[PDB]
Amino acid sequence: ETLNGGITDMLTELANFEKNVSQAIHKYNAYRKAASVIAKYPHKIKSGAEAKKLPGVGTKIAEKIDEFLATGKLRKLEKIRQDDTSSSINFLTRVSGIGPSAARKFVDEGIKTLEDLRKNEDKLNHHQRIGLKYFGDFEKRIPREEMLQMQDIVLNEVKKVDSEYIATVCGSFRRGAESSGDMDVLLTHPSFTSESTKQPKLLHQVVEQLQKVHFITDTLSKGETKFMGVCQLPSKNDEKEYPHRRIDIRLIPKDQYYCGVLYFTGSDIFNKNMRAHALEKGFTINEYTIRPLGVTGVAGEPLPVDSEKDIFDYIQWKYREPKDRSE
DNA sequence: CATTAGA
DNA sequence: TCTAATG
Ligand SMILES: [K+]
Ligand SMILES: [K+]
Repeated sequence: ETLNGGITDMLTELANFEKNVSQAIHKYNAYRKAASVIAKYPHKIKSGAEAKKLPGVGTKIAEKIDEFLATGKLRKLEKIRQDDTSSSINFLTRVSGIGPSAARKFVDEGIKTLEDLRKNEDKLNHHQRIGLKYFGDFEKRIPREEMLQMQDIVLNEVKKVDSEYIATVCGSFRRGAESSGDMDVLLTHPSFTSESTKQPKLLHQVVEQLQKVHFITDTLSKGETKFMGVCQLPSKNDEKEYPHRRIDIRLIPKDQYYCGVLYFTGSDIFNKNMRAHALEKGFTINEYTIRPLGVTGVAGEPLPVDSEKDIFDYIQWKYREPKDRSE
């Protein structure tokens, strides 16, 4: 957590680069498990040699741990950090719609900058266009205060189109967070569960709603079960407009709500841990359901859930308010 | 780890 | 159809 930090961050630094600037899936993967093992290790790595005794720890990496250890740096690390191309890549990637494939592709064409990107909007797709459009606004955080104004308007048309709708704004928001990155609305309907063969419109109706009202301003992708867009709070009585915010809405069989709800509400660790526990408590938790375990090894048969509670009850735990779902 | 675009 | 990008 801190004793082996240098090495770990250096390494990830190492790996992240291979994956991205290079196509080195493997080396990248390599650096990963190592950085992973070196982290669990309970002692201070004093030499590569020492490290090397590990799993995943090759001669390659160990050599690296020595240099870092010996001198407070690393060249390869120092070289990469300097490398314009590589830098170039890392940058373009912040543009929503741009993954590493495009990054490189773009680079080679010689598009390395924001401006570069502009001059050639042509070369970009709608997703990337929009990402280009709101590059600033998108990198900007969501102050809860806003989160609240946003959630409000949201539950509102939801309710308007149909009363029977159940929406929830999951994530760090749901969990308290002074600010979030984007809004994650989970959606469902009684009229849609596991079997009841869809109702695409179900998703559709609402999108159109929020649109109709100018809440939703763009569409990144719209599918029959998962919308991904851009939104904005009605710029007041002037002098102050709101930044363009990313939003995601997703359909869900009423029968799989709370788990999913449970789930996306995290936190990452609360989840895992809650999940670890269901195992002992003779269960299995996963994004959609909760099944009891059968001694033979495994088992099936999804237990019925009407709320965050049943799943809690089930594993005979303490209902944790989202606020404290922290870990 | 599954849904969407796009080509 | 595949492959990329999101989450
Ligand atoms: K080894
Ligand atoms: K990106």
